[PDB]
Amino acid sequence: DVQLVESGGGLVQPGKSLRLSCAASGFTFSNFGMHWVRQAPEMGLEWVAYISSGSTTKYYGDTVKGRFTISRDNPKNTLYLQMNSLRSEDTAMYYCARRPLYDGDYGYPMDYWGQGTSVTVSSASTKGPSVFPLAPAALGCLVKDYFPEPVTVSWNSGALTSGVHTFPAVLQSSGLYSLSSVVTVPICNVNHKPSNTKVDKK
Amino acid sequence: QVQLQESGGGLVQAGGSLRLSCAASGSIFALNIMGWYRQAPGKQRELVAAIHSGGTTNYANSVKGRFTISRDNAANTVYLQMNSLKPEDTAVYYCNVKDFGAIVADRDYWGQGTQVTVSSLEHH
Amino acid sequence: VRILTACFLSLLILSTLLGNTLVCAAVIRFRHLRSKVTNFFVISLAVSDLLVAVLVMPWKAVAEIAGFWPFGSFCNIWVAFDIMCSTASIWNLCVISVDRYWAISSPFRYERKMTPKAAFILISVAWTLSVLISFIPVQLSWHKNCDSSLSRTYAISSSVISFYIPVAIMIVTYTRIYRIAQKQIRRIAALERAAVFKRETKVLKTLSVIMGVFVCCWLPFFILNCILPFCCIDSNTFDVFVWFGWANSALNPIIYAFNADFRKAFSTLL
Amino acid sequence: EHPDKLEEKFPQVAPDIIFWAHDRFGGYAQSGLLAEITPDKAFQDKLYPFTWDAVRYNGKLIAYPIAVEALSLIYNKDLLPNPPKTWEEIPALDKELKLMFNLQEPYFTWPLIAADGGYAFKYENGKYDIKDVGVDNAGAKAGLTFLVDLIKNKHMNADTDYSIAEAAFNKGETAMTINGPWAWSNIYGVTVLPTFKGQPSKPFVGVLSADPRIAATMENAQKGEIMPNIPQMSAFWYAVRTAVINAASGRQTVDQALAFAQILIMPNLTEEQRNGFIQSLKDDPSVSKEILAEAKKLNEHQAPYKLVINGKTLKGETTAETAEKAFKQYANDNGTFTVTE
Amino acid sequence: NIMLTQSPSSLAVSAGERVTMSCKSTQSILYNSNQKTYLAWYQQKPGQSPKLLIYWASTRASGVPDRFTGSGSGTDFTLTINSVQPEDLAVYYCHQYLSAWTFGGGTKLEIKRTVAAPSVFIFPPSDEQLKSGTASVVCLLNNFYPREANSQESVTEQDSKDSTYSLSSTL
Ligand SMILES: Cc1cc(Oc2nccc3occc23)ccc1-c1c(C)ncc2nccn12
Repeated sequence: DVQLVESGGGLVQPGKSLRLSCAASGFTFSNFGMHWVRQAPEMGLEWVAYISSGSTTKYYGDTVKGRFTISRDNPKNTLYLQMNSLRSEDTAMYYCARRPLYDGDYGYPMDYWGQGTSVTVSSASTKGPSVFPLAPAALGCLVKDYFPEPVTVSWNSGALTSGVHTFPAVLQSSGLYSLSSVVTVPICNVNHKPSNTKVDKK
Repeated sequence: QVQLQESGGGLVQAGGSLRLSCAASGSIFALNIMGWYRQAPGKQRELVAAIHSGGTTNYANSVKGRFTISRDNAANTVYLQMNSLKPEDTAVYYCNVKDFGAIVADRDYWGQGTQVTVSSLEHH
Repeated sequence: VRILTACFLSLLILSTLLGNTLVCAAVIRFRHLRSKVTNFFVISLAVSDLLVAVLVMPWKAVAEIAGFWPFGSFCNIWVAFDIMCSTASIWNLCVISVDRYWAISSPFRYERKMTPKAAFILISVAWTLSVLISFIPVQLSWHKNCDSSLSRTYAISSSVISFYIPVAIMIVTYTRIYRIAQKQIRRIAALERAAVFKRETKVLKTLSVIMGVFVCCWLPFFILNCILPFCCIDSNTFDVFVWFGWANSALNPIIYAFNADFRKAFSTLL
Repeated sequence: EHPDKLEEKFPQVAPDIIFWAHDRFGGYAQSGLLAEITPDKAFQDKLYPFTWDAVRYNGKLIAYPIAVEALSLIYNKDLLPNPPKTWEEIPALDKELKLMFNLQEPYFTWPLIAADGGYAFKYENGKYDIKDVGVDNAGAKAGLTFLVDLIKNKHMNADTDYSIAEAAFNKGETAMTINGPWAWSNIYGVTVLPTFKGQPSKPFVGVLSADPRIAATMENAQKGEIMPNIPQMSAFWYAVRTAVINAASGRQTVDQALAFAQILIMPNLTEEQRNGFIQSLKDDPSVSKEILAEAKKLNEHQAPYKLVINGKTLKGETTAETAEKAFKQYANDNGTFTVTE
Repeated sequence: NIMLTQSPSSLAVSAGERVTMSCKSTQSILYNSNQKTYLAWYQQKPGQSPKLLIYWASTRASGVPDRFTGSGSGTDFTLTINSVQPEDLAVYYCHQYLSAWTFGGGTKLEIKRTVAAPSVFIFPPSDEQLKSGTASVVCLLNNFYPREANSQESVTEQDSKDSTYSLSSTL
């Protein structure tokens, strides 16, 4: 089946540049055009850029034209988005999506979407997550002291799925974020890519 | 009063051409400027082209060369030829007539504009 | 006969104040009338006229009614304000004419060069010149019942700086505008006669109603102001002729602020 | 047989053997109308090499050259003893008696246009540059404006053709004309074309493929250039032709004619876009430069340190004193450098 | 750059109840060459990418349940679900792909159910947290259907398996 995986997202300061990449597998990437679309709570889905099959025509949004540049390497089936003069408004989750062939005759819009990569534009410095275990039946783990949003937690390395609750992070008074992962049983691992941390909570 | 009736708007494929027209019925002073502005949903109205009675023409830096403005010297009918239309060109195109009848001021006549849409679909 | 003159002066002052207030309200209330840069001068004129109807006309009216000048130690500042307002109004008319000329001759360059900053700088220069030509000579006793006439040198200098140079500028401006209008109208007429005056008549009628009125209002006052110092004429005729210069302040907005836009504003406001 | 408009009848029909200038054969080879005949060394050795180079296309021989032909100024000794050497001197001599050639075909008038430096499909680095069309340069502009001025000054008719020019020259009416070797059999003296603004006239050399006069012909040829063998020629000439029809007859100005020519040259532009650009150029010649720039632009578009913790409860990894103190602070806040507990 | 609007911002309906949502376009998106309308609907679940449900506003995509039905024309379109399933708890986005691509605001759909009482738990601060100086207790309320139950709170998104929220509060 079609597979699209994005990468390159992380922490960047205002004004710097970032090169997001996307790998495609399972289809003739050379034949299909690509779209970069960003989503954020304050603006929702918003088409960012589009590149054609042969890179002949390239389209950009009304607010991103000139600052962002889309490109593609077909000999290796890869898509690239260079973002320059990044601003606070550019923080969002970016997804790549293929364009079905000849939509004017078949009408199939962008069908397959990737996993998406988060990009945060802020001057705040990166910080590693601090875990605190809370035992009681149910046990929890409170993760704090982390500014970047891209954090995840998994209990027993994904041994069980039912009975887990990961509360969304909220803006702490100190400008950082904090979340809580609680499991109701009848030792978790936290990963933070912006800081490259993988910590076992217990 | 001066009535501006526009026509020629419609749906066109990217890269195509379209000839919009606007006829002005009414007494207009010899010194007058006929122009075309464009307004997009959410954005502001910006100038596209303009032409003075003397024959001088003016275009924006973003549409210079792609769009051409002309006028019938005998009928005051203004034509706008658009070529190599791009998706971002979809907007309501308003014809504006600035009349300098009163030398101490100027009166603006509008024609409610006409919709123009550029498609980005692919075929074959 | 004095009661009739007093009533006429009061009616003129009230009409001037009402016109200025209506213009200022129509300007500051709506936003479509303030978008144009040229309007920044129109109000700048109205404001000036307002001062004439406040700090110039009422004092002289009450003085003529009383027959003398009761406001002791006040004639100097009064003459200062009078000269300031007169010079400001004349230079506002001049800059308005220059702006209309620049817009009619080269509208493409006008829309890009005549920014609000330029209009503000011009209004500044105008008011600063009016203040410098008015207060600096009066406070320093350079102009030397308050019936004393101005000195020859100062009278000539002020008349030249305030009236004659703006007069020549407006003359050349309106002449070039009329020539451009004639050229275009005659091109249209030639095209018509080749395919198969009233426009030039209207243009000339408007230019007359403007320039001839401004002249009949202000010119004789300055002619007398230049003649009397070198003298011959009674003060009654001088006052009768200078009252026209102040009535011009009220007549101005009737011509410069009475177009379709101002008409619609006054209709939708009241 | 020799049907009229043979160059225009051959494509729609495709005769067994066709004799015509090589500039057309190229186009015939683009669609596959001419058969790839295998030549032999015996025929190549007996013929000149420059003719083979001219008829060469894509490294393969199409047909066998026949003869080389170039335009020359044919003047009658009975009218003038010496022929003019400069074009600027032609308008004078004329008004002293009262030049006339084919104004319909663009091949006879192209030398005048290219005299001042007009060129098309510049041959650089051993190859033709299709995108580089310099028919709107100052040289072609000067040539075409001089041509239209001579036409307006009552020197050459706007409807004359080869037949009328020949009938007038044979009858002794015209003083001189511009004709090639094909006119010698029917018809004096022949010389090189006059110079224009100091530069020599650059006429095209027509090599057909399946003495003082020859000297003048070879001089005119070497002073010129051989026609390109690219398929686009069939269009180029047509465009030029239109310009002439739009320039000699006085239907439009020189700038408009050159703009129409440039637009017609571009093959990638569709019919709708072509008509749109034509209309935009008609109603507004002031911005013709930007229109041509945008057309050329669109032409190329449609072209086919690290920390490791091993505590009893908190274990893992995360990311030199400046970094060591930061790592220590991080470890304290949580409760290759490795730390154990 | 055509703009789309979705009147229903956030609404909640019971399981199996027929729900409908409207969409308003600023101009017609009808294509003359094929006479088809170029509008589509995407479904984005919490923590997942959008999924194409209906395209052309009349044709349903492969693998999509039949309960989803798209109708309308011109500038007014409608998406109806005859029997909303608990797994259908996601965000619905309108998309136009005739002119430059643009997306709407989105319609948040929630599933109503019976009032389930919350399971309450309390966790004092551990020694590791008190070492740094933090002594904030953690209160947790699981399976609370009503969303409303120096302190900060955090609520989980409505799960697609039980439709009950969960709240956490810290000092
Ligand atoms: C005669 C005069 C002339 C003045 O100069 C100007 N006045 C108006 C406009 C001007 O523009 C440029 C100079 C200038 C100022 C004041 C007076 C005056 C005085 C001194 N006393 C009594 C009186 N009654 C009516 C007028 N006056």
